[PDB]
Amino acid sequence: ARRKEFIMAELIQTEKAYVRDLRECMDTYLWEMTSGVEEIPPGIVNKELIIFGNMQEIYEFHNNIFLKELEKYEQLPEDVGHCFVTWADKFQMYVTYCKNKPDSTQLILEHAGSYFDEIQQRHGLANSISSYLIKPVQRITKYQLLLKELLTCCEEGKGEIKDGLEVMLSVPKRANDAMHLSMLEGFDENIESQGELILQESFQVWDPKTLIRKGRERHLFLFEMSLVFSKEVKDSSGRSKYLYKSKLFTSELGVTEHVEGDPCKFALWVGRTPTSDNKIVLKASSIENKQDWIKHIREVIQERT
Repeated sequence: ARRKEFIMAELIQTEKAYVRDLRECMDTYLWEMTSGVEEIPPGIVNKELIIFGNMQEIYEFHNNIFLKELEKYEQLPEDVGHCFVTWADKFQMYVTYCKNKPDSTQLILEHAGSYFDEIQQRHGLANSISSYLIKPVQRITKYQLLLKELLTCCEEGKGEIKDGLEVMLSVPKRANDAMHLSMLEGFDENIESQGELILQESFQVWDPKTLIRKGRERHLFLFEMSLVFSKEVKDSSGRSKYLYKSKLFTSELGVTEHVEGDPCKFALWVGRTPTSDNKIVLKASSIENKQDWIKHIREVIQERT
């Protein structure tokens, strides 16, 4: 219980430091951009929303809700996992922040010049803007680290510690999934209408529709309402994009786990009956990847039927 106390105390102390840091970042760098009288390099003029992402939304969540929620567990460390599960929906704002991070970094690197560095020097600030902008990303990692530490000294399956850790691990994962989704080209359909993106991954796929039947690489996006097939292609400089190919409705999906001759293969079909004209065979990169997809596909099929 001594190690648990050190962890809980650090969780709360660093939460206070985090809230203070976001506040200072907005009161200095952000304020200067929105109310300052300094020359803003045209490349970043009034583009604060891109530079700072939704930092204000994140600050309000921790300052109005999360620190207070964590403090309720100041003397109940083994049960703090519940906080993360309970407020999981709020943590979706971190997916938004992390998704935007690459753009912010680039807008600064190519159009900011020494604008922020000069603000730092003139105001005698300890933290550079880059040091502040990475804090929300680092905060999710810190939560993962603290929850993992609690797992080493808590009863298996209690206090939602593992469930809370999973919420924290899913955040960077969903941000990465969204980055790949942003590479999909040619899907002329509302993305929001597909429901939430659950998984995205590359597979070797055998299609009954191609002129020549063979395993071809395809990058799949499993949404709550549909499974989208796309093909990764690269341009001259090696930049990848995914060309939209087709889409199956999850409510109509059927899955076959075992395919003779390759433990990494599984099959999908649509409608009541599988036929040589509708059966798709997929080869995953590993048995673990195959099992994860089978699990999630079975889940969307169950939800939609």
